[PDB]
Amino acid sequence: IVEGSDAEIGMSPWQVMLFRKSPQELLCGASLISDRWVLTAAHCLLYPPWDKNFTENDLLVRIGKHSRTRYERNIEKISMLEKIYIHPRYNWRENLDRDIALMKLKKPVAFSDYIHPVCLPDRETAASLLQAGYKGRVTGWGNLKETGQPSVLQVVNLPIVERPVCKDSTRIRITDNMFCAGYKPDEGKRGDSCEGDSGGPFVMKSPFNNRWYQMGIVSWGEGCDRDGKYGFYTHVFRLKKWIQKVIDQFG
Amino acid sequence: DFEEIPEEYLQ
Amino acid sequence: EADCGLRPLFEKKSLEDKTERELLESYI
Ligand SMILES: NC(=[NH2+])c1ccc(CNC(=O)[C@@H]2CCCN2C(=O)[C@H](N)Cc2ccccc2)cc1
Ligand code: NA
Ligand code: NA
Repeated sequence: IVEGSDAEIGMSPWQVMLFRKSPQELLCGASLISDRWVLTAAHCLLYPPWDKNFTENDLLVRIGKHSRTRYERNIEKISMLEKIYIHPRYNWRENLDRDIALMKLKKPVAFSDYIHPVCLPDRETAASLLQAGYKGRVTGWGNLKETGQPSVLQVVNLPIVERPVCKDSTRIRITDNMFCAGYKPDEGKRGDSCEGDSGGPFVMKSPFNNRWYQMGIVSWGEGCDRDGKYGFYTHVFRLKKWIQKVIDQFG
Repeated sequence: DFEEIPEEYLQ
Repeated sequence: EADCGLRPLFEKKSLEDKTERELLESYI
């Protein structure tokens, strides 16, 4: 996260760290959506252009964390993966269309002050809140600058951007399964997600029921925090039928 | 740069 | 889940985090 701040304790209790077993390193962010299911970006797990193809036994999920590097004894919980599910139409060849994956945990995780699931949006919450200018919140342990890494989880609030501005900022083909967010050059404030924040959640707090909803997944961008560029996020609601099919069939 | 995690999670 | 999206250290205690008001002020 570029130009964010340190998270408060328990501020993002759905934030998950995807962790490589060997060598031991951070791979991606992710989010907790129930006691047994974690949501992430498909490119965190499968990206053939970079020879990336992780299997279940390669990875762990770490939940309840604040510090990036420390083993947070008596606070974090570490879970093994039963199965990875990647969207069947994830487009790794072109533009990361449908950049979404689910991971089923081997055993359910106990919730705590530090571990708690985020909601997934219904159609009406998505329609009401996914509007240009409305702000969401991104969190992660990724890079602090394009070109280092934070001591603790970082947070930044960012406005959703009008679709024509998103389209006009890049040569990559945008789809309805994506949205973009960030400040415009004239707006003064700045901030972005970055490498290492991939797969983490873009969340909004509903003013109707005071619950946090995951509207997006950190997906892609060109550089980090560049003027005139925006971060792109997987549109969770647009892909929710697939999420529900997986959880209903395999949960 | 990461603190080692308990061996039980790697078995 | 029925309790999703309600943080134990914030919503469940009626405590606000330091920047959530910025989000609310944008929902216009
Ligand atoms: N908001 C940001 N500035 C930002 C930037 C990057 C990331 C992590 N994601 C990435 O690094 C992804 C993975 C494949 C290449 N990539 C990228 O973001 C590429 N820079 C642009 C690209 C290439 C091919 C298809 C789609 C987009 C996450 C966030
Ligand atoms: Na364009
Ligand atoms: Na920018």
